[PDB]
Amino acid sequence: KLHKEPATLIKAIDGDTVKLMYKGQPMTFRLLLVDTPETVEKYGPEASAFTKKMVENAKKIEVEFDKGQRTDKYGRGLAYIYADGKMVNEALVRQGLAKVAYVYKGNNTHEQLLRKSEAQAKKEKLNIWS
Repeated sequence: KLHKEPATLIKAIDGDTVKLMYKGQPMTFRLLLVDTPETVEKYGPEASAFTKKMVENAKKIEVEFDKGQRTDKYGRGLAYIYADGKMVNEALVRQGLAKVAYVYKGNNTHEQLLRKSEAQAKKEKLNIWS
């Protein structure tokens, strides 16, 4: 089973990338299973503002690595980020500011949860889906 770990926000980079102090070392995390528009694509600065706002306002940030590979080729940590118990990954998708990404190297624990949310956002024609 997965487990959450504390992290401290250092700097939010964009819709799907955040910089945190993980285990005393600063590190960039790439949010698992989400594809936000590049900051400029339509809805890119909105997804960035959202991610940024969600993490800067949180009293507690926690990271959760999946069962697959924990870093990508650029050295970015691959995880689910929690801001005061709320998973940022899911929050983005539910708000229609991100598409569910293809599973990477066995990291699929929350793909169903995210798929559901995305369906709902499509249904409500939210942002990316309007």
